[PDB]
Amino acid sequence: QHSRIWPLYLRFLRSHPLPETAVRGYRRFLKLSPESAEEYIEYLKSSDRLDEAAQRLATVVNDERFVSKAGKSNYQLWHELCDLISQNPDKVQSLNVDAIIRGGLTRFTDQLGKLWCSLADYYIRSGHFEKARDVYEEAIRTVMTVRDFTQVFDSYAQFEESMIADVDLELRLARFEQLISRRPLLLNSVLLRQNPHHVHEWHKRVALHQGRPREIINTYTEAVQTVDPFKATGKPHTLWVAFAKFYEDNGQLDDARVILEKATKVNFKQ
Amino acid sequence: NAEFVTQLACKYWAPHIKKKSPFDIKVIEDIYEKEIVKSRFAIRKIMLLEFSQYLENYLWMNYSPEVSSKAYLMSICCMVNEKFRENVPAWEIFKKKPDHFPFFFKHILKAALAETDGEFSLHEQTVLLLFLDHCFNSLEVDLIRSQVQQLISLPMWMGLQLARLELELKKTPKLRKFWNLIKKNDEKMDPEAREQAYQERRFLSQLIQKFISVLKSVPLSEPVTMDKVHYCERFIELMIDLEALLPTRRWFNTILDDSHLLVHCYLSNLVRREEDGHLFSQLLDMLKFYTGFEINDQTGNALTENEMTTIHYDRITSLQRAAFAHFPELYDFALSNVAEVDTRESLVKFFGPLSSNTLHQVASYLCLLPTLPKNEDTTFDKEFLLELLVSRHERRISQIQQLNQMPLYPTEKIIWDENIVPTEYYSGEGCLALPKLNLQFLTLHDYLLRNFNLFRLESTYEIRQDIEDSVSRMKPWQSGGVVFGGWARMAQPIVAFTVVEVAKPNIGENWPTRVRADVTINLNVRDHIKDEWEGLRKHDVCFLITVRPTKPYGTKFDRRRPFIEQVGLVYVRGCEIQGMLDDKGRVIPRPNLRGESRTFRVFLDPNQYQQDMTNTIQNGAEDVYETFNIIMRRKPKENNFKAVLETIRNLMNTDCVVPDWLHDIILGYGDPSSAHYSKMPNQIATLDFNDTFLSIEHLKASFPGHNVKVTVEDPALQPFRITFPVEAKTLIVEPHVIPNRGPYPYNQPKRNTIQFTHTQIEAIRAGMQPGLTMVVGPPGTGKTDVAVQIISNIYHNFPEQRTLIVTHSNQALNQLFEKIMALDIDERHLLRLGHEELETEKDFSRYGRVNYVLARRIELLEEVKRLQKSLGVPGDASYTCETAGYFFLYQVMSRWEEYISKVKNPDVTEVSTFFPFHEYFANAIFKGRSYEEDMEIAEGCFRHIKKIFTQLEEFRASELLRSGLDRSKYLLVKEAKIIAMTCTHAALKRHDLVKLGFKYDNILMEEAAQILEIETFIPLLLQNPQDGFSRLKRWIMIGDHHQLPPVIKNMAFQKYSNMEQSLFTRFVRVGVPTVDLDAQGRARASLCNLYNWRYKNLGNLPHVQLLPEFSTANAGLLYDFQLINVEDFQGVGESEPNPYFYQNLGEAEYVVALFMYMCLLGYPADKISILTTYNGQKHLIRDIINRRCGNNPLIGRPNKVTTVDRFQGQQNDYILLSLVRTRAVGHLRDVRRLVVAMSRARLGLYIFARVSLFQNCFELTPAFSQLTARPLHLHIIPTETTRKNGERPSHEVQIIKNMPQMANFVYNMYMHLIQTTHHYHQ
Repeated sequence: QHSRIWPLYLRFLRSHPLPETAVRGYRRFLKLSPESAEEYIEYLKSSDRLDEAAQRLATVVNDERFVSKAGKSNYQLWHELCDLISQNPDKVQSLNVDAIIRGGLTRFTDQLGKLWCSLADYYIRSGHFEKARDVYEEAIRTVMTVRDFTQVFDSYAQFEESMIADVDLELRLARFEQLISRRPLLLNSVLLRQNPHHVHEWHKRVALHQGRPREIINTYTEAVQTVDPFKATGKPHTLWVAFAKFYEDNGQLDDARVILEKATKVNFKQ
Repeated sequence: NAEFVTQLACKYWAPHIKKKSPFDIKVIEDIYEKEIVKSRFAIRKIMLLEFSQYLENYLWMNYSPEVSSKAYLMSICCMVNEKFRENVPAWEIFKKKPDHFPFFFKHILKAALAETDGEFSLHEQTVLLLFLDHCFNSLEVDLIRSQVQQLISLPMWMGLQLARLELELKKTPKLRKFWNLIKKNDEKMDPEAREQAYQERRFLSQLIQKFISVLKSVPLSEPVTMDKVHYCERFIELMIDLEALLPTRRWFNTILDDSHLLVHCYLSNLVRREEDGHLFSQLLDMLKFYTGFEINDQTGNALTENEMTTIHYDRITSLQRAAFAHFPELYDFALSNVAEVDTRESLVKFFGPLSSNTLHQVASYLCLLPTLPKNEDTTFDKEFLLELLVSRHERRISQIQQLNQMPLYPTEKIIWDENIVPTEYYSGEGCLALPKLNLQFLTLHDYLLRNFNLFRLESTYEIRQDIEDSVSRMKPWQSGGVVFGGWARMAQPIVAFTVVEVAKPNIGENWPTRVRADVTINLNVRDHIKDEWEGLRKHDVCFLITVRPTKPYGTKFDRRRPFIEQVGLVYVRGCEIQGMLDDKGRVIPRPNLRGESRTFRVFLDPNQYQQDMTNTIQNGAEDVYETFNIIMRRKPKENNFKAVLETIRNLMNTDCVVPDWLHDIILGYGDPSSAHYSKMPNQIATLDFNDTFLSIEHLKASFPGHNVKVTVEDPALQPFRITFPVEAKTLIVEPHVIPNRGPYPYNQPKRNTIQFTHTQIEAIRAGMQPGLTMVVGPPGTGKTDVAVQIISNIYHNFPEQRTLIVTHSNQALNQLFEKIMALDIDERHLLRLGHEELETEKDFSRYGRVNYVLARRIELLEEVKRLQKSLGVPGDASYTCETAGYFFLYQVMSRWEEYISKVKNPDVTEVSTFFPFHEYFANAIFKGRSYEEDMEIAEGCFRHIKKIFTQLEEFRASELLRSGLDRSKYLLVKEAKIIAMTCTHAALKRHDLVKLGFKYDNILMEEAAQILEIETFIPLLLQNPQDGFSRLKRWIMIGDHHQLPPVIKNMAFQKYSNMEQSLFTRFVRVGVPTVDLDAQGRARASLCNLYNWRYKNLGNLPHVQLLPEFSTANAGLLYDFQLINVEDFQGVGESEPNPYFYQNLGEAEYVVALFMYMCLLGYPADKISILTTYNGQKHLIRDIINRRCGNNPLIGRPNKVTTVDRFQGQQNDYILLSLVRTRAVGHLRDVRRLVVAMSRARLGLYIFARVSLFQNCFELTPAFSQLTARPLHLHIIPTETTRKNGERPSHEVQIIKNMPQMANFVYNMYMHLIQTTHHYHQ
């Protein structure tokens, strides 16, 4: 009878959604049913912004057992998708970033999916005066060779320029200037630093020294750090001689004798 | 010096002196100079002066502007400090004579603002700072508030920098006009009044400057006098108190922020001195926590996360604009967003390389300091500007995360710290770094944090004590290994401990969500200890300690010395026992494990485990989880600290949805009358008080100030409903007839018979009306009666509501259940929770209710079968609840509907001819008199049948749930309408209630004056909010604020933080209207007068005033009340066989002799109770009884021989009270304990103590003078009862003037009775 009154209640609530959540609670608190729970969750998500949609989203992302979420889907990502859709612009009480971005940061296991959703959640949740730089620092820490960071930089540039069309307008102008200074040269350099680094590729070493020229010379120190303990396969003298010719432009006095004194005790087979 | 001060008091100011010499300022000057200043502020000397009534008799009444001096003001301040440290009223004398109080306060301010080390020393300045802190903490008294208003008002912003004041006016434009009005007011005052107003307005900043200069005066490593440290601590404490008070913080926050004292105290070497400045460091940390609290000083409302982030982003934006517009070197900092430079690391990296001049120019552009003149270098250290700018612009963590980052356990660095866990020897001269709760709080977060921290620190004392006891009994010695030379009951040597689970923590939080560990102990003890250890269950608090002893084996241990070095205390950590493992590897018909090993799973602190792991990873520390060698268990009744702290953390993590008319009331501010019934917009007009009033005369007399208008004129027509107006002092009284409940006359519902007075009637009415109702009930004022009447009225007027009953002990719950059992309350809706010896005639626990529900369901099924047989329905099948409902709705409802259509759509005969339940009611109907009567009788039979069907439908859940726990949950959640429990049980199971879904509409609490504040707040959040609002409809609390308060184990937390302050007492102190019961009904009026002076019109009920048993004198006793002065016995007065176990041999022996005489004369020894002021005195009386009576047949045993603190709520016919202390008055000075000790006697009270020491006590004088209105020597009648109390006795009046003479008389009487009688008890 309840299996006939609850569908009849959902069909009778087709003109006034007052008792629909109540019948859903009487069926979900008196019957374990994954398909009915998903139907009631879509029912409460058919509301304005978060009218009982947040409650069903929390009850669906809770996932104590493993039978209810596996009812009409099996991907282990629909709960994160629902948490991100709750992190969307809505009218819930707070539900700001905590559990959703927390879970999407610890057990993401999806390339550029949870990162972009977390950047957008910190972008527009409520004002985001400080959460914008939060998303920017999050993109600076985790990039994993993806273009979510540059998209977040474009979103950061967007709003101040849009507001102007003034200190925030200049902030957006500088942000776009940095995004243009984010040319794919650093991307190709990171590519040559990720994969061919352990491959003992001297070509990647020369590309890294080329991407670190003698004007950001701390980046020549980074190129020496790349020439540092991670060695190569029968070509370390060329890298060391490049570093020596670079330090010779650096006065030819400091860090010149010491490096050769270290190179006399680097007589290993590598 | 003591004899000199005593002679000075007796000559000039001592009470009990008819004539003293005239006032002399030289007396006060000499006293100050020789006793206070000479003795280095002797606490004993100050206490002697304060007890002698020095301020109330000589200083205050004789204070005048021409005679006020530094010595006089210092003596007044020291006396006030002594009164505050002693917890006695200190402002009564000032209120009696407020004439020179403004000049006194102005001179105190002038002295406190004196340049350091001048006319006033640093000790006098620290005492003055403490006095000013007490005064600012005394904001309830009008006289001090009218003087502190000028120094804590918005005009005090005249002490802030002009640029900062302009920035404030620009941020708050609406305040600017207000300031203008203030300036206009300054025009109207003469030069002297304007100068005084400016001095008061700048006093706060001047004291801040003096504190900053004193703080700079401390050397880094060089020797420094403690006076500067004590002054810095007191000044920080006063600042913290001011910052925690919204009335004091509102304008003081801006002055403190402009002063930058937090940056200085963070930059001073005093905080760098590990030994001298530790407590000062805790005070500065608390001051930072208060100065950064997320609350708007102007609006008073707590700031949300969005507002905090917006404020931080606006600060960052202003700093970036200033940098970009005035500093090229930080232009990139001006170009990059807030977060990129909003970390302390980014702020230091960008701003650290700049010069002190650049940071000074930034601080000038940021409105922090004066503009740096061109060509000038800054005079403040670069570190000062750097720390200021970083602390202003760096990211700050929330208070919720700060609380959630705290473990629930105190470790080895906290268990022994006297700065936060002060011992029982805390005198109160130094300060303690713990919050205090007196009147108000900033927000719900402030109150919850204060309560939780205070509870943790209070339990920490008992934890450290028990741990030291177990380790000292264990005998830990060296042998590189640790050898246990002894045994400990609650502590077992660690056989194994291994962390087996480190769960991944939920994201965002950086700590593991749950950490488990398996611990094996060696149950090589007596089988009693084996059972005591095996009795540990889930939720048990166990403590893992790792001790590396330093002393060789066999070295004696000293309890007086530091236990830490004595036993080698290394680490102390907590854990919660999850369960004992079996022989099947499962954490557990409990099984009987074999062998002497016991393995238990325990949950470790995830926050503390995270801290330990981080320390090991970063600083190379050793593994703290691999060094535990001992595990300690404790008493479960004293091991609930973790549960209360967890309830606090959760109730601080939820939205804390309390009633909209109760939030401000709890917060300590606003209108105290905003929760009354007359001020509630949802007040009910007509209310059914059917069983409240017994008769119409009692109803009319319950409202002397109301005119009763009855809806019926017939005096035979006067169950009554009362409708109130809203001329307007008329109550519409309507009599009613309770519907017939069947043909059984025994089924008529019982009625309450207690003839309530007008005050009880007003209290019951306020309880039946929405809002908060406070009942102040004297001892025996009928609190249980009014409570039961209110509960019955609420259940009867609102059957769809649920009542939550909250008590402090099981005795109040047993009494409330016994009182309810006499009223018309169905037992199927009442429920009793507890985790105990049955005190009631019925079982109100879950199991008793389940058995009763099952038995009633069986009876209902049998009655339904009988009704079916009487209706002629065939079928031998036994019916269940569902089938019972089906058969009802099929046959009984149908027949009732047909009969109703027949006779209710009309002859008196056909009403019975059409009755379908004649055979069903044949065991019991119709009279044939009138149609109405027969119709009502048939309706009553149908109502009984409907009640049977409703009870069956309600009990069907018992067939729906087979387990008893599920049945109890269903009865507690839905079936029950009134659920009762204790404050402790509620604080332990609040999470279980909220998770299971228990709901309630009305809350009734008794003994609220004995419940802790957190223990009174914890019942208000026992369920979730309803659609955004709290479901609570009425909050009634009944208690006695003049009675004993909640117990604080280590009295330091009460002396310093006032943790014993109950919620009811605080709500009364705010000014919340309460109804004071003024009619006692258990003890004689002559004895009740010994405490009725402390109650509001506490009188005597008619039964006690006319009852004969209250006018009969005590057999063998001249008067029903006598105070016995007991002088010294064999050269000793008070005694101390043990430290603090005070006894008095003469008084104890005299009580023993009085009990012996009362026993030999024919009085019932069980009707006599023995009370004493100390546990040692009670034990001395017990040993004396054991050595004097023993097996004597003519002398039995007393009902109770204990303390007054342990006899609360109890009483006897006759009470022998011992005031043994004779050197100091002591804890008897508490008016509540005195009222309790004088309000425990039913017919006779005999007190033995030093009359003179207490007569000099001012606080007990209202009882002491009435007690001294009779002789201090025992007037007895050994030749005897039927004597009247006032009629002169017809027997011999014997006057025993001493305890030895009383003992001699007792020996003679006993030797005569043993020869003249013979008892045969065997």
